[PDB]
Amino acid sequence: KCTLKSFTVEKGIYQTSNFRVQPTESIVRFPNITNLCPFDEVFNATRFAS
Amino acid sequence: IVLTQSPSSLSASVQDRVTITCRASQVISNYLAWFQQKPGKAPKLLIYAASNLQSGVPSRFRGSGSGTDFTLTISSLQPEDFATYYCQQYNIYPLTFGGGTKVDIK
Amino acid sequence: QVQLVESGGGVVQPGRSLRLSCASSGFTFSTYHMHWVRQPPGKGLEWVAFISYDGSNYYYSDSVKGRFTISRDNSKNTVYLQMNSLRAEDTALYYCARDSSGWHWGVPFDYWGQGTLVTVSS
Repeated sequence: KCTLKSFTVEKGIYQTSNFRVQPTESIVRFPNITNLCPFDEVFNATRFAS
Repeated sequence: IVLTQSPSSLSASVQDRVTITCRASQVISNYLAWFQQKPGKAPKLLIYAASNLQSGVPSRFRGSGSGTDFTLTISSLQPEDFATYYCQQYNIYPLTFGGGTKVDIK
Repeated sequence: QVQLVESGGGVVQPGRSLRLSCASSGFTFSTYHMHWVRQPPGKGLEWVAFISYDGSNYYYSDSVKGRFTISRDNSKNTVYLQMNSLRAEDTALYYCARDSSGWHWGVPFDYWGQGTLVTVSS
């Protein structure tokens, strides 16, 4: 009735609006390979620099 | 090198908040540890560096302080958590431990 | 899993030395430091000597000086303390402690040990 802007509607098929499925959740993904920096060999080591 | 714990005996009923204090002759710069030797077993470390809980098995035993004054304020004490509390510096190597505070039952 | 079980607990006459073997399990013995804390009966925890990660650093408590040799064989996995002369006062239950405290990673006296009921008798 609002789409035709009238309180009276004649018989027929009318495109009132659109239907959209809404996203359930959010997934973030990045590469598995660690590519670990060697902070391990600087932060802890048997000896340190003077 | 000298640590003294003031409250030698405290008796607290369940839910009482008990505060225990040990102070050092020289500044220890946030390097103090508090332990809870239950009678008949070896001690377990309850706080390290004065402000950090350790393995996390203790959950309500908040403690705080820097330099000379460090105090361990137990919150909602349960009857099981009754056992002598001892304190020691952990970084100056001639390490020492205080006399101890016993949270006994009333 | 993590444990620091101890052995060598027995009565010893004064002036007689018994090696105390503090075995280790479930730990990388080399990185962790080990030190000895003794509780005399009806008293409080006291401290004795320390061995570093390399086994190259030894520091001793003032109360007993040069009276004990603390040695860490990583392959054996056992820190050994032997006291050349045992005073009647030292009738304590010796306790073994694991301290990771200089590596940007650890905190002091983390596990502790069941303990050995050393005894001095006459």
